[PDB]
Amino acid sequence: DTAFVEVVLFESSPNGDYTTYTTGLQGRFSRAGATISAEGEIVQMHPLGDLYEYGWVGVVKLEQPELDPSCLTVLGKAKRAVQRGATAVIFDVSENPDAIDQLNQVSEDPLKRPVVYVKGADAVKLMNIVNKQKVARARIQHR
Amino acid sequence: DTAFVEVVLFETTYTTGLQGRFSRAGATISAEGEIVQMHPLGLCDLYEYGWVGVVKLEQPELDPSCLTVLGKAKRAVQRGATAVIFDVSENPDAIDQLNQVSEDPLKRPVVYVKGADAVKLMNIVNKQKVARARIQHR
Repeated sequence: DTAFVEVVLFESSPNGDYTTYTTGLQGRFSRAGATISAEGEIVQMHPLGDLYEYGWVGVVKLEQPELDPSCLTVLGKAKRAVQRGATAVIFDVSENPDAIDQLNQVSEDPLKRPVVYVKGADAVKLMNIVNKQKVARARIQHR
Repeated sequence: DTAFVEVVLFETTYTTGLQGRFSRAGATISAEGEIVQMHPLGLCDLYEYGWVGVVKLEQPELDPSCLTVLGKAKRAVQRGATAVIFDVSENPDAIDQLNQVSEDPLKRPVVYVKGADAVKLMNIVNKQKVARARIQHR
């Protein structure tokens, strides 16, 4: 159920040595995808509708549905991301907390990759890193 | 302690599994990254952060490496590896070295494979790149 999200910042010396910095975060695995570990470069997704090498983690901030103009539901977004090569997808569901029920509903065919949600403190934390800059890596762990 | 290694291959996407073990040289955790062939002897190349290194160890008395098995694990992590996987078929003693009661375990997993599991891994590495590993602790 619980997904431990480790966000990695890293920098290299021009002699190829890396120093990594890590910051922890919690969400939940949803029934929309599998309960397994995942790891990849973070990509902030954008609503409207391959743009990236296979293996990315998609991060989506959802908006309040009454005001949401998007075509894709939360489940539509999870599906597309995986079709387009994501190894996992993390949704921020603070604006749309019905989205959890939607992601946890009985699944006609659940995706092979993790579909995780965060909210509260842990989302502000995520979106502060997703915005601040790219080149962050997400480790999604299942304990 | 068993480590489940799923390898993703491309041409569009398909999967194929195999098993090994988590050594005490590193942690017991999951990791995932593009596979990178590590040379059986290195130094004695810069990559993107987050690769999974994979190397076949030679018999130690035939091994010209500057780096011990541990040394290759630490160096791989320094150079941005998310995990390291050793085929230890030809060096059983590498197992005892990776399992030393260690004050100094790495935060990343340091896995080893052998027998047919390893033959399957190394064949993928020898052939050509565009492979990605996911290491799971079930």
